[PDB]
Amino acid sequence: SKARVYADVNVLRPKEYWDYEALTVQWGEQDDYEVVRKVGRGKYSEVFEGINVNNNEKCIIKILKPVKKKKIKREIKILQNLCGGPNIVKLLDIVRDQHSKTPSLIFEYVNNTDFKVLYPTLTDYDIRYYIYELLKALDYCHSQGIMHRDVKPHNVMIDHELRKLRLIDWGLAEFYHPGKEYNVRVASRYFKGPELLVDLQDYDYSLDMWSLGCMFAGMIFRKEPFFYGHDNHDQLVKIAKVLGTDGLNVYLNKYRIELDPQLEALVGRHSRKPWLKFMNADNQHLVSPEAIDFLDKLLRYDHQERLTALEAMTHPYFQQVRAAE
Ligand SMILES: S=c1[nH]c2c(Br)c(Br)c(Br)c(Br)c2[nH]1
Repeated sequence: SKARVYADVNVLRPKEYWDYEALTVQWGEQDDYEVVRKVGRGKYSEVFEGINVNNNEKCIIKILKPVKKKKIKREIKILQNLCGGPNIVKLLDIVRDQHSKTPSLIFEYVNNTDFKVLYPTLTDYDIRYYIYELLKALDYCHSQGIMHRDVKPHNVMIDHELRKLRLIDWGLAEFYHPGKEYNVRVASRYFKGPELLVDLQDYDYSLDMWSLGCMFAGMIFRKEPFFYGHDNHDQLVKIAKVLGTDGLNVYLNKYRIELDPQLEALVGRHSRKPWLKFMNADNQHLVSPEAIDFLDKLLRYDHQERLTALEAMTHPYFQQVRAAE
C-alpha cells in the first residue's frame, strides 16, 4: 500500500531532509531557560512552564526521560523540518543538563486549557474552527513527508481566549517512504487506526485521519474516548461493534490480512451502528448532517478510502470557517 498523496516528498528531497540519523545537534545554553511550573507529564517526558532569562519571555521546557540517540534525533529533525508551518509547535532551542546529559526541548509558550475542561464548553462553531486549524497542521506535515502518528486531544494545545491551536508532541512522528514497512506500535490506544490493530505495516498519512476521526467523534458526541477499548484486541472489538464486521471483512481480504484466531474470535460478528445512534440530549446541539458526513468519511477501515487532510478541509462542514478567512 502506498499513499494516495505526497508519496514522493522524501524521494525528491535531499538526504539531508529525511535522514535524521545524520543529524548533529547544535546544543544551546541550559542557563537561558528557567523552570517556573510543571504543566504536564507523560511516558517519555516531563513538561514545565518556563522563562527565557535573556528576554523575560515565557516558554515551554520539555525535559526528556532517558531516550535513545536515534529516537531523539528523529523528534528534532522533524521539529526543525516543520518549524514555521501552520499550527505546528515551534521548537525554540535544544539544550542539555551538563552533568547527566538529559536533553530539554524549548518550545514557544501556549496558554493551554485541558480538553476535559475546555471541550464541554466548545460551541458548534468552535469545534468546526479548531478541527480546521488541526487540519492545517496535518496537511502541512503530510505535505512535508511526515506522519504525526499520535493525534489526540492531549497533543493539541489550545488557548481558547486567543483562539490559537498548536499540534504538539512529535515523539512518535515519522518520515513517510513509499512501501516502507512501519512499526504498528504508535499512537495511543483509543486513536489507533485498524491498520495498526491488524498488523498492516505499510500505512501512511491516512493513519492520522483515523485518529483525527476518533477525536472528532468524541467532541461532537460528548463521549471521550469514542472507542473505549481495554487493550489492543478490545480496541478493534469496539470499532467492529460500530463500523460493523462486513466492512472489516472486505478490508482484510483486500490487503490479504489474516487475523489471529484469538482476535477473530474476540471480534465476533456485528452489524453497523448508524452514527445517529450516538445522539442524545447531552450532544444534540453539536451533531448535524454535515458533522456526521465528515465524521463518516474519516472513520473508514480502509486507510486508502479516508479523506486526506486537504480533502477534509474543503468539506461543506468547514465552509463557514473558510468564509471567515
Ligand atoms: S505534556 C505537555 N504539556 C504541554 C503544554 Br500545557 C504545552 Br502549553 C506545550 Br506548548 C507542550 Br509542547 C506540552 N507538553
